[PDB]
Amino acid sequence: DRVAQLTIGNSTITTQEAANIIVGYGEWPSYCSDSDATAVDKPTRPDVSVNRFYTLDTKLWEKSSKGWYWKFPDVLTETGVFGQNAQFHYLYRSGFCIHVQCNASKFHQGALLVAVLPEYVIGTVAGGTGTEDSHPPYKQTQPGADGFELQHPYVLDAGIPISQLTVCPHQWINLRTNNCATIIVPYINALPFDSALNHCNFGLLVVPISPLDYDQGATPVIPITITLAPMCSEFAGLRQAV
Amino acid sequence: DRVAQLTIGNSTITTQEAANIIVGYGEWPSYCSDSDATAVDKPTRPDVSVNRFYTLDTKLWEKSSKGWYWKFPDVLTETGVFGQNAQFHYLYRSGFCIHVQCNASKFHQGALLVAVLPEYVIGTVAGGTGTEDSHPPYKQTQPGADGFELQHPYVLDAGIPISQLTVCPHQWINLRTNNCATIIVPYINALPFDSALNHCNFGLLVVPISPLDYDQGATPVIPITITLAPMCSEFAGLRQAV
Amino acid sequence: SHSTAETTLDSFFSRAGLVGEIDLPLEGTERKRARLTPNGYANWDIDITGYAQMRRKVELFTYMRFDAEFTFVACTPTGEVVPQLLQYMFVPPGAPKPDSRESLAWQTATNPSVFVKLSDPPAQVSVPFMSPASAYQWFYDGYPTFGEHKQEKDLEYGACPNNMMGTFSVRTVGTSKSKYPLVVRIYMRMKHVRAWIPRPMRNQNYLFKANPNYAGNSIKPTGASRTAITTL
Amino acid sequence: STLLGQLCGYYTQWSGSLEVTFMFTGSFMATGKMLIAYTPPGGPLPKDRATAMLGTHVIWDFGLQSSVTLVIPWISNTHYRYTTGLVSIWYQTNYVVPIGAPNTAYIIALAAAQKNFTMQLCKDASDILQTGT
Repeated sequence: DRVAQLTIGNSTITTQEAANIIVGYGEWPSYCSDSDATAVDKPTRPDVSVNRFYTLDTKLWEKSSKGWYWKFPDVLTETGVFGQNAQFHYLYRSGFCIHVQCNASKFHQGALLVAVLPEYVIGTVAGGTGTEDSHPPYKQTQPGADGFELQHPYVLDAGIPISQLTVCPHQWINLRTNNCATIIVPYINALPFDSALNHCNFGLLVVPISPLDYDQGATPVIPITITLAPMCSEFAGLRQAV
Repeated sequence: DRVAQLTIGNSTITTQEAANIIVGYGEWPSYCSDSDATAVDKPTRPDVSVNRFYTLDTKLWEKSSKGWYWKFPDVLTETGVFGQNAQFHYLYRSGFCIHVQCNASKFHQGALLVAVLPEYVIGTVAGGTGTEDSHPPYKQTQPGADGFELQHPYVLDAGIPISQLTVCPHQWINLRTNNCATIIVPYINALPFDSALNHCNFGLLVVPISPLDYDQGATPVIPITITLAPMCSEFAGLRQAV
Repeated sequence: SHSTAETTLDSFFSRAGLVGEIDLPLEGTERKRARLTPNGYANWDIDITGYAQMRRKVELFTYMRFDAEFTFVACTPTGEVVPQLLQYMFVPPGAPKPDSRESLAWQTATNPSVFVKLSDPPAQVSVPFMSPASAYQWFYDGYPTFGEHKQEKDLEYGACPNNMMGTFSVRTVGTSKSKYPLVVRIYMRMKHVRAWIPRPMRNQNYLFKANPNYAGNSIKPTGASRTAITTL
Repeated sequence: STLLGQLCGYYTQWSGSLEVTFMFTGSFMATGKMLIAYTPPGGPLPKDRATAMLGTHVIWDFGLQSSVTLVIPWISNTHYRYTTGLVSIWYQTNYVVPIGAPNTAYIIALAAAQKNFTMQLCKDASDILQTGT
């Protein structure tokens, strides 16, 4: 009966679920009272047009799914008006409301770990048994709004144990208990501003830890819908032509 | 989300269900301010050590199950510290919180009558057509913690009609409506104290009155879990050797 | 509606029922003699189930407490009254009963005795609540002897002796046998009734006095219908 | 596998209480009871469910999703440079499902230390780091 609307795009949502909303590192996104000069040409703080409800193409969860990840702000870097701002500016800064939702029956099974890992550097295989340093292409490091699938979920495709991914801001999606998860992300960098197209401040991981299951006859693929909204987006830079 | 903890042992429980708690004969278990001499060596009132959450082995309810019964305090007579106290004492007195619970789906079917009958004397067959007084063995009169199955539920194995068993403290477990039942039993005897191993103050009956049913493919056996906790247990006697 | 007094425990239980009937004939060409097995004197244990419907009635409850009024109607088997002096002796639970007409039990003062004639109206006495326990008990789920558990080589299960009420010893006064064939009928009335734990009413025929045993031919209270859908 | 375990690897002594949360990821229609038991050091693994019940235990029903967090009272390294606790999981009841629900479901275990937990003697142990070429 509840319809949450912010902007031009509207979304129907159940919240706040099993564990309420997760605010990353106990810190809400803020504008920047501090940075940096501060000069006359200083940040351009838009909303609510740019800072709206963006809903990515739905992903299909399968018995054999290994997991997906998205890079921020790379996902929206080509999407609508935010994509426009991020491209034709020099400096960028923002927070994010990330909302992940499943649609499944009470006869479906499984558990997703939804997490946010700042500076998510990818490492690919150097040969199954060997040492060849090849580094991931753009299609894998910055997979755009369509995201990318994990090759080795156990090591998060970076030699790092997924069993400890919960040190990062996270929320569980257990189809038995809840169908949705919400994570709030503040701007995290060693600089107040950075490049939107060259630096991905964090990655969003969605990994099945307990595999999807069902008896045969039920819908064999479960949709994972992702809605995300930038919160205190700030664009310095100025003019640009790509 | 509710976990009831009492002792060293913890139990997860839905309560209170359809018809509240049945306090047998409208009377809570009480200590013994009144009997006997009273002498200095008289009662030893332990708590909460002995008086804890004891959970018996689960029974499997089947389409063809006739029913089960347990004798008190014979059930706990060899179980843990209560068993120890009951055996190496001369006089005994106690009350009980009896909790019976089912785990079943919304596609399962059936109704259990859970009742408490003081001085539940068993009668066995004297031959299908004939007059031979054989009296039930210990395995049948005092069946221990594993309980015993009824041979002729209609007459409660004692020539007495189950259709009238509701004169005793009772609660229905109708899988459609409720999955659990709780009955509170005060100490009931013509004496304030008696032998724990030699006299069974009451029996606990659990009988399917409406048979278990399901379409084929669903779990064919429904678990009946029994948790019982002595409440105002009192042990006179003193020392003894088995 | 006005009064509900006929459904009180006293209305339900209290009236004098024919409990037992002691038979004392002369000597001769007869059999048996007897009865109740008197070489010349009968010992009658107090059994409230002497009256037939009484067992099922009281077994509606688990515990009971009451007084008892006993009345003794004596005559010849034709119902004639004759000039004979009788002795009714009450033998309290703990006490030894007579084993002959010449037993010292008959003159033991702590056995209250009644000396009445047949011409006299029937004798009448009250027996108090005799149990060492707080109440009588028609059901005892256990073994009274507090012995050695695992050794029940005696099918004793279900009996409780705390219910012993005493014994009545019937006798004609004298050293010589009576000139008349006699019958003594004992009537009992429960007086100050209290009952405690209600239970289902006996559903099957009784087989034995001391236990709820039933036969394998289990039968229903009544099943007159040919189907649930008809009524004739 | 836990961060806690990996952080202990950089130290010599530790002491405190532990929490282990068990999360049931089965179908919504699935139901049943598990018996989770903790056995203190020195004690042997309980021979059966019945004797496990006689000790510290939680009976976990699936009317409660994951809200079973077992608390381990105390851990210590007074010696290390049957002498550990023991946490057992038993079927109280069988696993029950209707038609159409998967007959197998998985449990995820999460663990951490409480705020009374402390570590003492710093000590570097390792796996590797790349050689010079």
